[PDB]
Amino acid sequence: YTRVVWCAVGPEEQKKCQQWSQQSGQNVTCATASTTDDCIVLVLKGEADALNLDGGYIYTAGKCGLVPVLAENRKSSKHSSLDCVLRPTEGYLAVAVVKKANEGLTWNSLKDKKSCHTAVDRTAGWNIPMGLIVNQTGSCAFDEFFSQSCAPGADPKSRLCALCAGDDQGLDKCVPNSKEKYYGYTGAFRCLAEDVGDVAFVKNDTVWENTNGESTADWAKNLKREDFRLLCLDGTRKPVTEAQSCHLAVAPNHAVVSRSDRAAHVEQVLLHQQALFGKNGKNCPDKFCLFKSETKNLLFNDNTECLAKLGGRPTYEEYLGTEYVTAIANLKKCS
Amino acid sequence: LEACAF
Ligand SMILES: *[C@@H]1O[C@H](CO)[C@@H](O[C@@H]2O[C@H](CO)[C@@H](O)[C@H](O)[C@H]2NC(C)=O)[C@H](O)[C@H]1NC(C)=O
Ligand SMILES: *[C@@H]1O[C@H](CO)[C@@H](O[C@@H]2O[C@H](CO)[C@@H](O)[C@H](O)[C@H]2NC(C)=O)[C@H](O)[C@H]1NC(C)=O
Ligand SMILES: COc1ccc2cc([C@H](C)C(=O)O)ccc2c1
Ligand SMILES: *[C@@H]1O[C@H](CO)[C@@H](O)[C@H](O)[C@H]1NC(C)=O
Ligand SMILES: [Fe+3]
Ligand SMILES: [Zn+2]
Ligand SMILES: [Zn+2]
Repeated sequence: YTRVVWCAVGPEEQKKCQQWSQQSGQNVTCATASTTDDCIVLVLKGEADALNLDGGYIYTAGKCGLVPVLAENRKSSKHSSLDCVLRPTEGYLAVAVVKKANEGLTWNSLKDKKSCHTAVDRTAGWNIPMGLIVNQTGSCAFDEFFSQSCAPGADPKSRLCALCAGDDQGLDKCVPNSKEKYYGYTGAFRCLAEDVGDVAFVKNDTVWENTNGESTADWAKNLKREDFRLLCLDGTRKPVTEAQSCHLAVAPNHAVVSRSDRAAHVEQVLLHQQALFGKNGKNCPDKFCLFKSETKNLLFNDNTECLAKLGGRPTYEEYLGTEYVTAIANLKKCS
Repeated sequence: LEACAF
C-alpha cells in the first residue's frame, strides 16, 4: 500500500497533521502550504494527495479535476439507525449574525456596515452572501459594499482586509489560514463577538458552539446566545434558535478531495484512520482525536462525527449541486 | 465557468 500525504493549511494545521502522522505510524504524512489554494496546487502536482475543503474550495479544486472522496457528517438532527459512515449528509445553514444590541440592522441595511467573513471563496462566508448582494444591488462592485471588512484572502491593503488582525505579532494580516485571528468560522464569529464587525457570515453551528459555555475559549466563554440575532432575507431579525427559517442558504458539507487516480486509496486509508481516531475511535481520546482541535476546526470541523461515503460516485458538480455551482459561476463573473 | 484557475 502507499502512504497518504495530507495537505495542511498553515502551521497550526501542520502541527495537528504531524501528530496524526506520528500516531498513524506514517500511514498518513504531511505537506503544508500557506493557503487552501496552494494546497489544491500541491495536490494537482502530485506532491500531496488530499485535504478536506469547504464547498467554495471544492468548486476551485473540481474545476481543476480533483474529485470528492468522503464528506463530513455531523450529528444528525433526526433519528437514524444508519451508521454515520452510511448516512446521507444534510448540509449546513449559512447565516448572517449580528448583535441583538445593534438594533436597526437588518439584511436591507447592510450597505456601509462592517463585515466579518470566513474567507474569500468559502460558501457561507463569501459565495452565498456576496452572490446575494451582487444580485440584489445589480453591481459587481462587492468590494465597495461594506465600509470595512475582514475577508481573509483579499488584498491586505484593501477595505476587505481592514478589520483583519493577523497573528499574535500582527504578522500575516488577512492571510486565509488559522494564523489570522478572524479566519474561518470561529474567527469570523469572534470578529462579530468583539464588535470589530457589525455582521458575521458563518453557519448556524458556529453560533451555538461558541456561546453559553459551549466554548471555554477566552473570547467566547462569556458570550450568550440571546445577545445575537440572525438576519433573514425578508428583512426580519430572528433569535438564533430559528436558523431553519432565517438562513441565506443550505451549503454542501465540507468534504475530502483528491486526484481522481488516488481517490480509492485515499478513501480506504481515511475509513481506517477514523476507525482509530474518529469520534468513539479506538484511540480517541486516549492517543489522538482526528476531529478535535480545541474549537479551531483544524483539518476537519470539530463538530464532525465521521467522514461519510458519498452516494452516486458524484462529480464535484453533482456533490455541490447545480444551483450552487451556477451561483458561484455567476459571482465569479465579477472578478 | 470552464478552465482550472491555475
Ligand atoms: C444549529 O446548530 C446547533 C449546533 O450544531 C444545532 O444544535 C445541536 O443539535 C444537535 C442535534 O439536534 C443536538 O444534539 C446538539 O446538542 C445541539 N448542540 C447545541 C450546542 O445545542 C441546532 O440544531 C442547529 N439548528 C438548526 C436549525 O439546524
Ligand atoms: C444570482 O443571480 C443569478 C442570475 O439570476 C442566478 O443564476 C441563476 O440561477 C437559477 C437557479 O439556479 C438558474 O435556473 C439560472 O440558470 C441562473 N441564471 C444564470 C444567468 O446563470 C444565481 O443563482 C444568483 N445567485 C445567488 C447566490 O442566489
Ligand atoms: C438539488 O441539488 C443538490 C444536490 C446535492 C446536494 C447535496 C447536499 C449535501 C448537504 C451535500 O452535498 O453535502 C445538499 C444539497 C444538495 C442539493
Ligand atoms: C498502517 O497501515 C497498514 C496497512 O493498512 C496497517 O496494517 C496498519 O494497521 C496501519 N496502522 C495505523 C496505526 O494507522
Ligand atoms: Fe463552509
Ligand atoms: Zn432554505
Ligand atoms: Zn453522477
